[PDB]
Amino acid sequence: QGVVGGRTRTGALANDTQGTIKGASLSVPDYYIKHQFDVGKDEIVNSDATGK
Amino acid sequence: LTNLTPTELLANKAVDYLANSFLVETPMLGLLANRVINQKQKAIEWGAKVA
Repeated sequence: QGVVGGRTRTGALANDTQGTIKGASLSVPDYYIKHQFDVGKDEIVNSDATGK
Repeated sequence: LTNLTPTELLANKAVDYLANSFLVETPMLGLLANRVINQKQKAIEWGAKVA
């Protein structure tokens, strides 16, 4: 937060620090939450044919 | 004459025949083919009378 200084009515116009905006930066990660499965194509037709 | 129309330019059509003189007879398969059955399930279920 910028700092407020003090001076008399006729006091010298000194300068004081300033509010600092800092650039924050995240990123959509380069790492996935994958879950993947090798469903055998035989267990697809088979399970469709005989599936309770 | 022969020197004209040389071998390289004479692309002569051959009879559309392959001569695949291999396996004239598939006895066991041929007997069971035309009565094979393809089914959507991986196991073969049937009933065998035992007694």
